[PDB]
Amino acid sequence: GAKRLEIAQVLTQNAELIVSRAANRIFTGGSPLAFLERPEE
Amino acid sequence: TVVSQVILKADDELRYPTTGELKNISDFLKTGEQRLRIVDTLTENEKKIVDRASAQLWKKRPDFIAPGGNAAGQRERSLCLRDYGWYLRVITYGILSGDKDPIESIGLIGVKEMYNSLGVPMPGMVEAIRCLKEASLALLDDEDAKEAAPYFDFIIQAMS
Amino acid sequence: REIIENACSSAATLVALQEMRRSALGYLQNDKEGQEIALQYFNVLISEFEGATPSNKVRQGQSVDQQGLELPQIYFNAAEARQKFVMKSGMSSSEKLDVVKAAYRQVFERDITRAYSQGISDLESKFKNGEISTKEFIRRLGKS
Amino acid sequence: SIVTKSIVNADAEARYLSPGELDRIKSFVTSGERRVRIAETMTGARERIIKEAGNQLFQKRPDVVSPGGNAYGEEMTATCLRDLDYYLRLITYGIVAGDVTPIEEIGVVGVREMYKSLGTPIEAVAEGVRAMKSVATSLLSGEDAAEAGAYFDYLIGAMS
Amino acid sequence: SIVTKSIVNADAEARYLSPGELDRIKSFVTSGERRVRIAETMTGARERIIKEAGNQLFQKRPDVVSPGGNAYGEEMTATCLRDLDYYLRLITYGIVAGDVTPIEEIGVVGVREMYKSLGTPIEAVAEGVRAMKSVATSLLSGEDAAEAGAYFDYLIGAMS
Amino acid sequence: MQDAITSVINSSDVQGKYLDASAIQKLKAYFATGELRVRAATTISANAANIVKEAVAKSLLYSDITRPGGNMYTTRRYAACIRDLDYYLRYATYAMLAGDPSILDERVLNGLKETYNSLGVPIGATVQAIQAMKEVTAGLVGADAGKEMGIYFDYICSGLS
Amino acid sequence: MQDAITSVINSSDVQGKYLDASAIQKLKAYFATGELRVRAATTISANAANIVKEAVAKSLLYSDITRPGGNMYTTRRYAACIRDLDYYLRYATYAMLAGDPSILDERVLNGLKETYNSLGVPIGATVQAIQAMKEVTAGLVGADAGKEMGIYFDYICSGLS
Amino acid sequence: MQDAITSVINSSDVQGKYLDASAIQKLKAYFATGELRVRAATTISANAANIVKEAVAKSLLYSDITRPGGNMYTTRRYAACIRDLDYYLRYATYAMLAGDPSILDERVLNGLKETYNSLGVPIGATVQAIQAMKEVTAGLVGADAGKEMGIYFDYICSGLS
Amino acid sequence: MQDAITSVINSSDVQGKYLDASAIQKLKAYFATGELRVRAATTISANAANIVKEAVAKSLLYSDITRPGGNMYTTRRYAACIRDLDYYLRYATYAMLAGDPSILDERVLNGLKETYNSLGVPIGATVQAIQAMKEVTAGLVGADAGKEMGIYFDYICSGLS
Amino acid sequence: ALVDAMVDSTEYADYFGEETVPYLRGLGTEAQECRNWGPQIDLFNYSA
Amino acid sequence: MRDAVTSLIKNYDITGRYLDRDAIDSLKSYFVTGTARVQAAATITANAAELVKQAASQLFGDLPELIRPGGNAYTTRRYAACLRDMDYYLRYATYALVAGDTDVLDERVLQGLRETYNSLGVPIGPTVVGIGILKDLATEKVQAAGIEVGAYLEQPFDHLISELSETDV
Amino acid sequence: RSFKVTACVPSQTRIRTQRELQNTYFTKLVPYDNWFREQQRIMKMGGKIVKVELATGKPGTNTGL
Ligand SMILES: *[C@H](C)[C@H]1/C(=C/c2[nH]c(/C=C3N=C(/C=C4\NC(=O)C(CC)=C4C)C(C)=C\3CCC(=O)O)c(CCC(=O)O)c2C)NC(=O)[C@@H]1C
Ligand SMILES: *[C@H](C)[C@H]1/C(=C/c2[nH]c(/C=C3N=C(/C=C4\NC(=O)C(CC)=C4C)C(C)=C\3CCC(=O)O)c(CCC(=O)O)c2C)NC(=O)[C@@H]1C
Ligand SMILES: *[C@H](C)[C@H]1/C(=C/c2[nH]c(/C=C3N=C(/C=C4\NC(=O)C(CC)=C4C)C(C)=C\3CCC(=O)O)c(CCC(=O)O)c2C)NC(=O)[C@@H]1C
Ligand SMILES: *[C@H](C)[C@H]1/C(=C/c2[nH]c(/C=C3N=C(/C=C4\NC(=O)C(CC)=C4C)C(C)=C\3CCC(=O)O)c(CCC(=O)O)c2C)NC(=O)[C@@H]1C
Ligand SMILES: CCC1=C(C)/C(=C/C2=NC(=C\c3[nH]c(/C=C4\NC(=O)[C@H](C)[C@H]4CC)c(C)c3CCC(=O)O)/C(CCC(=O)O)=C2C)NC1=O
Ligand SMILES: CCC1=C(C)/C(=C/C2=NC(=C\c3[nH]c(/C=C4\NC(=O)[C@H](C)[C@H]4CC)c(C)c3CCC(=O)O)/C(CCC(=O)O)=C2C)NC1=O
Ligand SMILES: CCC1=C(C)/C(=C/C2=NC(=C\c3[nH]c(/C=C4\NC(=O)[C@H](C)[C@H]4CC)c(C)c3CCC(=O)O)/C(CCC(=O)O)=C2C)NC1=O
Ligand SMILES: CCC1=C(C)/C(=C/C2=NC(=C\c3[nH]c(/C=C4\NC(=O)[C@H](C)[C@H]4CC)c(C)c3CCC(=O)O)/C(CCC(=O)O)=C2C)NC1=O
Ligand SMILES: CCC1=C(C)/C(=C/C2=NC(=C\c3[nH]c(/C=C4\NC(=O)[C@H](C)[C@H]4CC)c(C)c3CCC(=O)O)/C(CCC(=O)O)=C2C)NC1=O
Ligand SMILES: CCC1=C(C)/C(=C/C2=NC(=C\c3[nH]c(/C=C4\NC(=O)[C@H](C)[C@H]4CC)c(C)c3CCC(=O)O)/C(CCC(=O)O)=C2C)NC1=O
Repeated sequence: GAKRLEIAQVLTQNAELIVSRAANRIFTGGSPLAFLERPEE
Repeated sequence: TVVSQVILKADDELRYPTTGELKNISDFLKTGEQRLRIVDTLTENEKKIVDRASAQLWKKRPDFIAPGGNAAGQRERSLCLRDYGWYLRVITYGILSGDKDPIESIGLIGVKEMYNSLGVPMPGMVEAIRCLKEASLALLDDEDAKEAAPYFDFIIQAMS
Repeated sequence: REIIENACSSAATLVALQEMRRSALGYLQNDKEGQEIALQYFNVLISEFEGATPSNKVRQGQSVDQQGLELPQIYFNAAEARQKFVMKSGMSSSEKLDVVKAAYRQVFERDITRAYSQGISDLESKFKNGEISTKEFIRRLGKS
Repeated sequence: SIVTKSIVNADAEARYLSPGELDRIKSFVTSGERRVRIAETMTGARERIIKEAGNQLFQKRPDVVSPGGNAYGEEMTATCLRDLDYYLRLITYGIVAGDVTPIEEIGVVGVREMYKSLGTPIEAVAEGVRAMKSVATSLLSGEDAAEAGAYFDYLIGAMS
Repeated sequence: SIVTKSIVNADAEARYLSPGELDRIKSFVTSGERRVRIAETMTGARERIIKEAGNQLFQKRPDVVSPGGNAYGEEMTATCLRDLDYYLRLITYGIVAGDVTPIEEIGVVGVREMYKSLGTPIEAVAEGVRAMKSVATSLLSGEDAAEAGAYFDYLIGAMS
Repeated sequence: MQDAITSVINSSDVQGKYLDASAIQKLKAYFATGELRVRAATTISANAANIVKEAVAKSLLYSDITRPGGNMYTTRRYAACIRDLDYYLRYATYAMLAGDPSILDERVLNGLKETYNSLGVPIGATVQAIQAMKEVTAGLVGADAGKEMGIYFDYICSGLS
Repeated sequence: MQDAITSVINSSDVQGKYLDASAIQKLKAYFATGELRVRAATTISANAANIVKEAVAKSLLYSDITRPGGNMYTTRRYAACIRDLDYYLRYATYAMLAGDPSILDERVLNGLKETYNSLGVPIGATVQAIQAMKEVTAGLVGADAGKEMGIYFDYICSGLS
Repeated sequence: MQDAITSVINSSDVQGKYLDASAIQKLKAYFATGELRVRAATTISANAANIVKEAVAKSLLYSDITRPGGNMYTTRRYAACIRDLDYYLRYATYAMLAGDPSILDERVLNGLKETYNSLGVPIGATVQAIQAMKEVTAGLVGADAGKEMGIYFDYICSGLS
Repeated sequence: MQDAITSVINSSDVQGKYLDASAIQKLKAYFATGELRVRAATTISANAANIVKEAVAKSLLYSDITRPGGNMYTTRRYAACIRDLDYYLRYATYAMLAGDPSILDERVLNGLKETYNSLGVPIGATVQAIQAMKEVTAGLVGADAGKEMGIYFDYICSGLS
Repeated sequence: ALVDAMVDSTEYADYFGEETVPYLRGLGTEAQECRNWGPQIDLFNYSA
Repeated sequence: MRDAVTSLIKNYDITGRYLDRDAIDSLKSYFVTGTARVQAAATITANAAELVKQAASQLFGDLPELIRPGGNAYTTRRYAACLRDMDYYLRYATYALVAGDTDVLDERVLQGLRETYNSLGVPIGPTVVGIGILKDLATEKVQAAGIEVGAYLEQPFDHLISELSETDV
Repeated sequence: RSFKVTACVPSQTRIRTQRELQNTYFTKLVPYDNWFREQQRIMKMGGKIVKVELATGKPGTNTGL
């Protein structure tokens, strides 16, 4: 579980970048991550 | 048919079939020659139907014929053209029986997941039967179109 | 996938989730140990989206007045399953004993062999033989 | 009714209303005007049926009327015509409903335990309703007396 | 074994084995060489410790070697050391197996009623195995004593 | 359970072909005799305590069997024997309503031949009671439908013997 | 039932002696091959709805058995022959982690010899189905595990003969 | 039923965001205190007879509840009142390992007010019996996880009275 | 509510008849004992703190129902218990004076068996109290009127048990 | 007769069948009715 | 369960009377609409598996306060359970449409439904909107099917609204 | 009185309800009083009774269960 938290502790701060890697291959006309309605603090 | 609905309905209650279903049995058995006007006009007009619906499917949704699809090869398309007349066979079992008991236990119980065992997806094959209904009901006469239309209509609900 | 088949593209989801997987395991190149953990876990996300839906499991009222119902296969798969203790013939004795533990636990609401030190022992011997079935072992317990 | 029995069977399998029971119900409801002008004539002649089958019973079963039998005395044989008044009244509910679930829930399911607890012979009622059938078939026309006479013939099978 | 409990838990659930519980087999076989070395150091050291801890039970229970005791004479005490040495294979059987049930299916299912026959008390045979687990933990290291000793105080609790 | 409608569905489905002319000549024969079979199933159910009485009062009462010594002496044997003869008649009418003896193959003739020799039940007397119950039923329903039960009454007697 | 760990425990128990030097080398062979089997069983997980697909496509499809008159023609009978094939894969990985044929003599084989003849299932296509399942997973999980996977695959088809 | 994992996930999931750094610090504390209490859970499960024998002797023996007129006077009630105390020991292992006392409230504390009042057992004697187990579970475990036991352990006796 | 005259009116009112010669001797048996019951009540009320004193002295005092492990023990529950025994005696004066137990069945026996299980006081001691009250009373009043007072004592004891 | 009329029912043998133990069928294991939603889980408790 | 015929039976059975003139004309009023009842029930089940899919996408596009993580339709564990729990309201509305009255709805679906949803946290609120979207989306396929429509086929549905939803006024 | 029976009872609902299939062709003693309700139950599922043999009971008594 100490290793399993470290996998989440690499993915949680990298999740905002990883959708911009993901959505940029399936979407063309607009820079999509800005269209993401992220949950606010 | 109506008779296997009644015997399997009167066995576990251990009682003879009462008059509420014996009037219902006799009312079906006077309508055979009315139902036999529908069953042969599906029969000898089979091959007129079977590709008029098959051209109707791929002009509506061409992905099963698109490369990477399902019937992109001819050995799958020869299978898929066969399954229309297989479905035209078992629907005509239902119009003869006047009920669901042949159309259940041949080609409907479990098809939602055993197309998923194969490659063919579910809701495109729902569109195949729905275009097969209008390919048959245009050939049927109008006053007996409304009798055979719920038997095609059940296959749309049970597959989707 | 068969929910979003009308609106979204099914082909666009597979290529998006695959490169979501491949770019995520590229971030795990340093640890060398959890990268094969998430490769097992992202492959569940790819392979479960490969298939279509399973059908809805359906209960049926064998009484005519009790209504039949329906349940999604999803909703049964998420909840925990009750441990169904099937007893067949030539199984081993410790695995034979926790069945006749649970048969007392089902009928008498608690393990009255463990808690009250009592229970008819001739009936278990016909049970552990494979002589009577598990339907009969309930019924001869119910008339005791 | 039949409409309850078609729903309740289709509810147990947890499907929609089949093309089978869509046409049992539609054939029932287009015979709905025919059965009420059967069932009115039973209620329109209820004082004649009870008087004629009361005349027809007691000559067939003189052990009942003779003293020491159950219906003996002018208050007790007035109740046996009232005991048959209910069963004629129930049959008109069964003709309207198209089944015998009005007969079953009201006049069948505890009969032999009740008539043993009252002292009457149970099969002597089964002659009387059979004698009640023989004046009811003389009321109606021929094609309707097979329909309404079956509801009488169900009630004989509940008794004996 | 610890495979066998995890196999039949998946079958009684009718569930496939989830990869959150496949680690218990992977962590087993990494320690499977380590667990054999516990049985390796209880192999050559078995031949001393059984004769010692028989005397420690005689100090705790002097009524055993008393005249009128259950082990009186030579051969009543000679098999009682041998009745204790039956259990010493069983704890080493459970180290390599890794779990409870090879001790259970051999020794502890009928132990409450078989010693009830021949008169040796359960509250006498227990603390000789407590005398066993004291000297068996002396030859082990710190990590080896906590793992191998965990099978003992199960059986102490399974006696009492 | 196979109706004569569903029997020629299944014999056409094992070949995978549509309904031919000679298959339809089984249906249109069966659709012709629909009103006859429904008239018979009413009047049996109105007489099903009397068909079971006049069969045993003709063939089995005052015999060896009702006398002390064999198989219907006690009352619990008599209650079990009238339970069978009621159940044979109730299962014969389904094959009259279906037009196929597959009810009798599935629900009656499965364990019955084995359990009668295993109980010491005389087959030769209970093959006669159903044989005695035929001409009661052929008189009670009319001989047009009386020649209809004779296939399915003696399908029991072909199986039970 | 008996694990290959416990089978040497049970055989040494009826030998009555200690875990001797011959008992170590059989137990060390399971523990040296233990990490293969968990690596084998963790990838039947992600392909459990996939190995059943092409094995049906290798030995069962495009044949007489799916034709009318074939035994899995109707889709009720098609659904059971993927259900009864899904259980034969899941129970065979239980033999993989046990390292025995004995999990499968009695969970699986105890009634299959008589049920398939009673239901009219031809055994001669089922043996071709499991042998189709043997070839596909050895090219899926690797050659060394597929050698070990094919052993208990051979116990269930020869056990079905 | 629920878990400390389910308490940190569903608190993040109905917010819809990812894992908070304060939500990590619950789980970073949770996985650290495993081996300090998994080894405690073996020692608790082994000495379950010695705990219950001691704890019924510290608070319940030689009193009016044992003597006639009390509720442990017959041996049928005395055997139950050991296993009714044994389940609270066993369910305290569950809330220790899950890290959350929500296994108790709807599985062991749900009908606990109903069965105890319908038999009329003194609830004030149970809490005195249960709080006697807090002393004996500390010496078998230690002062570090005796604190970790007693949080989940006093959740039983809080809901009783 | 009603007494021996009102009931025999209400027995003869709902028949619709007048007072016949079959109901006047029900009144004449009441009026013959009319002078007997009024002397019976006037020695009850003069001794009513001593009949309740001597009743508990044979059953409840110096037992262990007034022990600290007991129901009676707090003096709130003592003074209720004398008063809950006062209301059994005072209404038993009334029904003897009325000649009919109907006043007992309205107010004393209203819900008294279902209050006592809801409170937890024992019923088996209460029948021991009133049957100790019966033997004190019949010695004080007289063996004639102690017989008719013993009926209305035991009519409460029939309702409690 | 009551245990004979329930264990031999077709409600029994469809679900449990022949060689398995009866298990109580709570929420999630199959679909549950809405008519008796209240006193079914109350019956499934140990305070039943 | 209890037809409009059989409700009129024990409206007349408990008073012990025969079928009078009011019985013969109220029952004929049911039978003249019976052709319009059955053909409306066919076309309701024409695309009934589609009719729940068009309604709930029109529901959740109208109340997003049930998609984003709030009230319980969040995962497909909830959403496919929501489409099933929607589909009972369509399927039982077919039965009472044929049966005349709403007594099939009274003791199959309505009883316990205030107590099932409260035990789960399912809101009763948008369920009324879910039948209210099925209120008019059932009338469209009756209208496009040429069936006349009216109180019959637009009543079963608000008996699932006026008796399920709690009374405010 | 009780007698053993070999019977193979397929379910015809395990395609729908998706349950764990238990493997039939069993042998069990059914008692004499409870058998014909259980025998009719084999006919409702359409299972085929293979062999019925009287285990204990001595067929032909008038008293003695
Ligand atoms: C298409 C390329 C993209 C896409 C679009 C999309 N999805 C929906 C609807 C839903 N999406 C979900 C999503 C999930 N449910 C889950 O359980 C999980 C795992 C945690 C996910 C990601 C659900 C439940 C719905 C239905 C409810 C809803 O309306 O949101 C729509 C709307 C469809 C419609 O109009 O009816 C669209 C357009 N989905 C993808 O996967 C692509 C990224
Ligand atoms: C009757 C005139 C003859 C006769 C009858 C008899 N039968 C039994 C016992 C049984 N009968 C059955 C019958 C059936 N099982 C079925 O599934 C069907 C198809 C619907 C039938 C007809 C069974 C199962 C039994 C055994 C179980 C039971 O308790 O009944 C008896 C009782 C024998 C005894 O010793 O008690 C009798 C007397 N026997 C005769 O003598 C007549 C020839
Ligand atoms: C004496 C013949 C044997 C013996 C006895 C022994 N008993 C105890 C402790 C208790 N004994 C009881 C007894 C009963 N409870 C019941 O419900 C019944 C039936 C009505 C009986 C007989 C109880 C409740 C206890 C616990 C103490 C208490 O009463 O509160 C001990 C002491 C053990 C201890 O731990 O203190 C002993 C020694 N032992 C023998 O050697 C004799 C064979
Ligand atoms: C979806 C549009 C709405 C919604 C649905 C929702 N329902 C459930 C769970 C259940 N619904 C029922 C209802 C019935 N059962 C019946 O038998 C009948 C009569 C025929 C009805 C009306 C039941 C019993 C359940 C419980 C599960 C089961 O079926 O056994 C859920 C699941 C709750 C969860 O999160 O697990 C959901 C999501 N909820 C909404 O928000 C919409 C308004
Ligand atoms: C008796 C009831 C019953 C039927 C009818 C049935 C049909 C059936 N259809 C099949 C395949 C198929 N079915 C389709 C069909 C389609 N793809 C599309 O895009 C269209 C929507 C649809 C066109 C009609 C295709 C393309 C295949 C070949 C897939 C494959 O086998 O690889 C297969 C597997 C291989 C084969 O035999 O061809 C069967 C058994 N099975 C049954 O049990
Ligand atoms: C592992 C499974 C297993 C069990 C349970 C077992 C029990 C066992 N104990 C026995 C004897 C015995 N065992 C004892 C033992 C003792 N007397 C004492 O006071 C001591 C407390 C105690 C042992 C330290 C005695 C005295 C006998 C002889 C009994 C007699 O002959 O009266 C015997 C008969 C002789 C023999 O075959 O050893 C058996 C079978 N043997 C087994 O293989
Ligand atoms: C040892 C237990 C035993 C019983 C209970 C028994 C009853 C019994 N009574 C019978 C006939 C009969 N039993 C009666 C008796 C009566 N009817 C009346 O009205 C009289 C008041 C009443 C006397 C209680 C009559 C009249 C018959 C002939 C019925 C007929 O032939 O229609 C028969 C049919 C003939 C035969 O095969 O024996 C049996 C089996 N037999 C037995 O072996
Ligand atoms: C876990 C161990 C285990 C296994 C393997 C098992 C199998 C099993 N397969 C069965 C049926 C079946 N099996 C098949 C199988 C086939 N039909 C074909 O055409 C092919 C030749 C073949 C597969 C390649 C079919 C069609 C049925 C249904 C028979 C029927 O419904 O009539 C049945 C009868 C009841 C049922 O339908 O489920 C069992 C019990 N049960 C077990 O407990
Ligand atoms: C899993 C959740 C759960 C638990 C734990 C549970 C316990 C439980 N405790 C019970 C009884 C009991 N419990 C006690 C307990 C005690 N007596 C005392 O004086 C002590 C102070 C106290 C022990 C702490 C006694 C005496 C009985 C027996 C009452 C009787 O049966 O008459 C019974 C009564 C049924 C029977 O007679 O077997 C149950 C079901 N039920 C549950 O559903
Ligand atoms: C005539 C109409 C009438 C009735 C029926 C009546 C009944 C009556 N008896 C009561 C209590 C009581 N009843 C008893 C019972 C007894 N005393 C003992 O100690 C013995 C064990 C036992 C009788 C021998 C006790 C102890 C209480 C007080 C209970 C308590 O305060 O907890 C109470 C509860 C009152 C309270 O506790 O506050 C009522 C209402 N009062 C009335 O006016």
